[PDB]
Amino acid sequence: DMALQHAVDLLEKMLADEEKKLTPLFEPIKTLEEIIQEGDDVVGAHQLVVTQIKLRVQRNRRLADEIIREQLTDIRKVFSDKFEKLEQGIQNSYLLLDKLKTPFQDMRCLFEVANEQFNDTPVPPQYKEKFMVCLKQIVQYAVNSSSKLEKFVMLKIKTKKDDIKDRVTYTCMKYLLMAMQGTGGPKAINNEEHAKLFFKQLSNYDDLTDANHDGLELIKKLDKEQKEVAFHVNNFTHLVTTLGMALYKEGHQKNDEAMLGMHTPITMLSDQVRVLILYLIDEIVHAIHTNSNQSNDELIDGLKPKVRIVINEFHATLMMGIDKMKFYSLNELREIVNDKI
Amino acid sequence: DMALQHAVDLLEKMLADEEKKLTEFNLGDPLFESPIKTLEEIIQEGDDVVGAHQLVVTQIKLRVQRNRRLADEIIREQLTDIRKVFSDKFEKLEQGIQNSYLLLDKLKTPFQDMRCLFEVANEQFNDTPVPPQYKEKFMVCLKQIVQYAVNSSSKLEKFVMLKIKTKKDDIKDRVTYTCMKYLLMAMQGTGGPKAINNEEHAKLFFKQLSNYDDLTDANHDGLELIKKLDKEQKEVAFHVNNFTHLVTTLGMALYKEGHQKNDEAMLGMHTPITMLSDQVRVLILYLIDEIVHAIHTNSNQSNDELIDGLKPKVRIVINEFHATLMMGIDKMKFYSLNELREIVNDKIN
Repeated sequence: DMALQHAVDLLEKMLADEEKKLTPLFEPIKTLEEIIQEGDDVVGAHQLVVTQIKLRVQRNRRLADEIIREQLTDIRKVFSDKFEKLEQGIQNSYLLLDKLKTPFQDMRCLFEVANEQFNDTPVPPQYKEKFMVCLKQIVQYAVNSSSKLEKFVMLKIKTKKDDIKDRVTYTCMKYLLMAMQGTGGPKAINNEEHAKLFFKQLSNYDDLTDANHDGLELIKKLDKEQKEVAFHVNNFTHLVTTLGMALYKEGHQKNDEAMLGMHTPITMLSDQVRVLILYLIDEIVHAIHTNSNQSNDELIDGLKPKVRIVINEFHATLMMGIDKMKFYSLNELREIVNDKI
Repeated sequence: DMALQHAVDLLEKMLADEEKKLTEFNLGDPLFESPIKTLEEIIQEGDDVVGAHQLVVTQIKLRVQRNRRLADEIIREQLTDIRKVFSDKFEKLEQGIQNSYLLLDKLKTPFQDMRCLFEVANEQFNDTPVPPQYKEKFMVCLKQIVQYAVNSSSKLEKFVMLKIKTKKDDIKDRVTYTCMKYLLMAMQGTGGPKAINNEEHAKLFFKQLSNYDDLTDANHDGLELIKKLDKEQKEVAFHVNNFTHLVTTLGMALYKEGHQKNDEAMLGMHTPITMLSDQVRVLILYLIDEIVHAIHTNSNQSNDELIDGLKPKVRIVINEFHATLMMGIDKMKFYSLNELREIVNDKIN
């Protein structure tokens, strides 16, 4: 199914986890100046402001909720899009990697390399036919002897497919977390604590006129807190979209990061293929002249061990997977085959 | 001085290593290098077949040597293209790191000498409602207990200043690395294989000159090889630009990766800093609350007795802030006043 599914799940879970963390039987907020005028008498003014305070803390709490809810949804949309986009890149890299393996599928690139190399190898026309016959069969052998290599390539391909799924899910989850800790806000609220503190010592005033002065001041800050809301949500709508842009960029290139990681094995092997051909043609041409005695079938059966040694050496070289490209010269291959027979 | 200097070093180093791989005798080489004619001109001069054979045989033997020389020279234009692209992209990334250094330093200034405790205290004092008879006692105990809390917090301040330097270093390492990763890519992409097609062909042609029954046949092959040596050579400028593209593509890909390992460290900073500056605020509110509770629970105790009473609690709170802060950058939470109260009563047993 979906490659990044683990991330889409965690996204839906963590949004679920936050959404429930969020929270009229009988018979109204008043502006500050509406509070003062109805407040003719100190006791009336006082009863008025104690409820207005207690009311505004309730509004301020529910409004805190209404911004988290809009944050939780903004996050779903931003993180889903980048999730969906990162998904296509992965799916696409899957195809690109597979497209990369086909030359070495049944090692058929050998026939093509052999083909192109034959035409440009000069051999005197009298001997050209023996040459063709021996080359076909020895290349054909090399094909059949080359599964150790082919499977190497397919696995280095499967590994890179997976290395992408893992690494992108990881960066997916990471930017999710980042976005998630930044949701909602702090636990201890200033005003709610000023309010709590007001009410804790409301009986220690002596002059109710003083309490009324404080309660009004607390009300003004409960109002300043509330219109300061539009500031707080867009400061976040921003933060989430940059985390979104940052999610994509890291993910979209952890992706291309495995594809650029594929270059040296493929190109190093495909050169090793070419050099093998150049070796065989050389050893075949050499054999036609250093020995007029042998039948061609004897030649072919004779190279078979030499072919196995190089292939087995190519496979050995790749398992080291030296981060630096190693290239073979015709003669390096020629001295490496002479020693291990 | 320069932040990415190690990368600028390695670039300066790797270009020289390749230039010297051209200066040094590449094994099977001429001890001495000691006049070239096109295919249509070579056959024309032939007149005599035996003369004609000596000419094309000498021409291939020469052209392969020209190709060796053209090979060394394409690397040289590539080496400069790499210096041009990468030294430039390096300095742009450097300009980028230096800007984030500034951003990160501006972030430390609130917690410098923990001056933010005084600022929050200022603003929280101004907004705490207190009955006027207690307003001076409150003020007095608040003034001193905040001043104590500042003095007791070098524990946080040095740490905070540390995590910030770490981010400065983290940025340098991650970008230095990204510079080096892309350096190698361009560095491996130079030149080509050890085994050259035409070069190996000439060798095979020459290895078989003694078996060419008819020299019109030897000449026909030798001429074909001449063609291949010329095809390789006419495609030379085409493949050097095939690199100039490849390298400028590597340049943009270098910039983008570096610039975002950078932007990423700055976003790794955004919330944690706000969470500490939050702990600062809560600590203030906690003290204010504790002072107010204390003012009403005991009328006998002096101001100094009250303040001295709070001193241990402030230490407990800061030390709890610091403990959490060492836990890790993303494990930072938000504190509530009551959480602080249970973190303090339990730890007096």
